[PDB]
Amino acid sequence: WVCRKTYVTPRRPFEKSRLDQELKLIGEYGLRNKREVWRVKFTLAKIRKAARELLTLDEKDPRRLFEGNALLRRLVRIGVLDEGKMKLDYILGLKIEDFLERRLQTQVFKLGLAKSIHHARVLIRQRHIRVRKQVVNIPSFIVRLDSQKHIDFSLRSPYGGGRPGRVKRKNAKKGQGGAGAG
Amino acid sequence: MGKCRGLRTARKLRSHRRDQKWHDKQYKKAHLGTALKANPFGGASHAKGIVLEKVGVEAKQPNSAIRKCVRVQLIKNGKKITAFVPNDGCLNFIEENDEVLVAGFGRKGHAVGDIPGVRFKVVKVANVSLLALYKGKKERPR
Amino acid sequence: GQEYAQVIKMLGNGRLEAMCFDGVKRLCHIRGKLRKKVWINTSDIILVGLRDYQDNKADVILKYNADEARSLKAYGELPEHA
Amino acid sequence: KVHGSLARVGKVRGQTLKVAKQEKKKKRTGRAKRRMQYNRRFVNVVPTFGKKKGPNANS
RNA sequence: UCAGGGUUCGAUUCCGGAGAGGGAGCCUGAGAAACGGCUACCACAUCCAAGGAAGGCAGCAGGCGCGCAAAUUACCCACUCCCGACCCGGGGAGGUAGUGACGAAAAAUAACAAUACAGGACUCUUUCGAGGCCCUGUAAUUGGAAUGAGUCCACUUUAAAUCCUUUAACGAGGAUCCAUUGGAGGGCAAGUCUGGUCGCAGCAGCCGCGGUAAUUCCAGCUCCAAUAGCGUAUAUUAAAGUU
RNA sequence: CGGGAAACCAAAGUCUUUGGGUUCCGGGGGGAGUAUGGUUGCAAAGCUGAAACUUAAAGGAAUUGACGGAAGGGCACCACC
RNA sequence: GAAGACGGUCGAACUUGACUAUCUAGAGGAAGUAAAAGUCGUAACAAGGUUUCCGUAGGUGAACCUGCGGAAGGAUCAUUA
RNA sequence: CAACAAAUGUUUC
Repeated sequence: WVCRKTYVTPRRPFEKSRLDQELKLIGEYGLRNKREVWRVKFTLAKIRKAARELLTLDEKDPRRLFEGNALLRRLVRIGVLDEGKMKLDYILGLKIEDFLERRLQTQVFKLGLAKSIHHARVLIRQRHIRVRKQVVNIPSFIVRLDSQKHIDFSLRSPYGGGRPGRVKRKNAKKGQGGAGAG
Repeated sequence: MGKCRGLRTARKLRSHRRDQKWHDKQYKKAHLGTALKANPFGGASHAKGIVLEKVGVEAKQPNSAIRKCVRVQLIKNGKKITAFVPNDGCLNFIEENDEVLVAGFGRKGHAVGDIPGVRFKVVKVANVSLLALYKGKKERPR
Repeated sequence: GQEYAQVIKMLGNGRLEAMCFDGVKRLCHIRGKLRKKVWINTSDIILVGLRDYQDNKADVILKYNADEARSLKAYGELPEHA
Repeated sequence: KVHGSLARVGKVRGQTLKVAKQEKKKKRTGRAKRRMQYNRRFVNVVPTFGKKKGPNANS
């Protein structure tokens, strides 16, 4: 029954400069709320703290070696991070976009199959998107590397095939009952 | 540096600190259990009582108003306490022999504003929320 | 819409001893707009505010005059004895 | 030192001529509303170097 | 609660200890100073045809009292395990549903063109003027493009059900299938507003506002902030190198 | 040199680059050196020493006026002579 | 091999005093406090017209006054013989 | 050359 919080609010609350920054992030990133950003500012701070500790340790130090390499390999699987980075010295010099860039929502834009970070989120939350055998409704997801290619509309949502739409199918029978017969 | 620096002298430093902590008022309050012993509310956060009478209290200078509190006997320890009645005409809503839920100012036990010797505010009557009453979400039930 | 009053004694510092014509002596507080140029006296008519508060006390709002006092019989306030 | 009155209790609330509610619009659901904010604020929002301006201005 | 040092709590899903109204004693048994054993007194309460007689929810539900404060007088031994003569029985242990904004996770209440327009870096031109990419709104309605929230054959879940996770038939043109709660004088994010009042009512943790052009009030309008949450009170901690 | 808020300070220096030894007292201001118990005192009093409540400044230093029945001061029959 | 029963031990409980700790009623009395725009005096920020203040003692409507020894945080960092 | 009195009191501002 163990549980933990996933976000952290900023010490302080009114620093125009920070607020604007967050708003630009929501906009580019079809985000919903500040928490939506706060959640990531939080995710990142822990990663950076994880990193900083490690970087203070001796290199070759079974603890530093075994966990450093792991943090890196984890950070790379998600594309968040790259090789020269792909050492700890580089994660220290990293940022939020790099995570934010891997969510669904922005990818469904990023290859035509949405044309909007907008469209993207309503598409995702509405069941028209599988990551290869599996519908994924979590506009919040995190697309892994060799998983980038398997993202596509789903086997039945209409695009993806399958009749029309509880509203399109309404319209077909909308030209049927009146204009066909009585 | 007013404080030995011998490897040994843990006991002197440890104890000298224990001796000075007292002057901290928050600390002393806590160790003497003042909240249990002096305070009208138990060492609790809210407290309910009966209304004895309605007071129009004479706000301190340079301000000038009639304040509008009730005097309340707390059921828990028969303690007599005066409590502010906030917002416009809300006295209206509390009558003598009423019941009421009182709460602290948010001042740490220290009276608020111009309102002199009053340290508490009404929150509920009609068991029923001055706010909901003032708005007219809910009524003076009966 | 209330009665009036009649100063009996003086205290000082926003404090004055009055004697309500109705037979009620209380400590009334000068009025803010009146005090600006009004200095209640121990022998004069005045008007103090008093609402839902037992009326055991009242605050001074404005003052009155004397010469008019003879007219007060006409004010329909004071009896054939004031 | 209290004496005084309440006659006047609630005098302004009861004298303040009530106002309609009027009406109009719904403002937008979560993230969409955030989006309108970001475009109105930042895209919109081009700004001038007019030495500034405001959010809740009249003339 | 996070610099680091530290600072505070710990009854409460485990371990060790303690008790079953208060006190004391004892039987049995390998194991008990046992209370879903007994026995006395002490305090409490109950039945009675008045001589008698029977009792202990700090077990599970529920109820009174208390208070700032806390759920069903519901289903099952199938899971997990336990006990017994026991594969087979029995288990308010325990599971299972109901209540459940402690609190924590996921995150709906609407996406895309088009006209239509409103616009800006780019280019061309001496200028006027025109073109132009990137597009955002804002209506005008369109136009095709959509999904569960509800509802519901069927099916799943499971002891049997519920819900989830599953779905035929239904379910989005806004007046909605209708989002909130605080703030907009300073700190402090946001009205050099409009009506009303005139140091009145109220506001205001603090500084301070209101005494007739009130950006602090009271209301709207408008705007901000956090957002299925937000305000308020309080213990305590951070801030506090004010221990 | 350097310290300190400055006035000042060869110590009040070597203090964020914070660590030579040791001892004592203070943690906003009032309530108060008060209440209360202990102790010492012939007595007068002394030592130890709270709270309730009260309140948003108490206070320090420097700077400048205003002002003085402070010093050198001046100037004018709106001053005296 | 039971009731019962001799005497003992543990000892609940009960009755009366003592002891210690904690809490709490109270006629009235006297402080302090708020505090504050009141009454009577002028006690002591400009030498406040009696320089101020400390220790201490006596005394006074009340601020306070006064002696004896201190201090300048004073109104003198000087005295020029 | 040295030395020398004096009370109280109304408003937002």
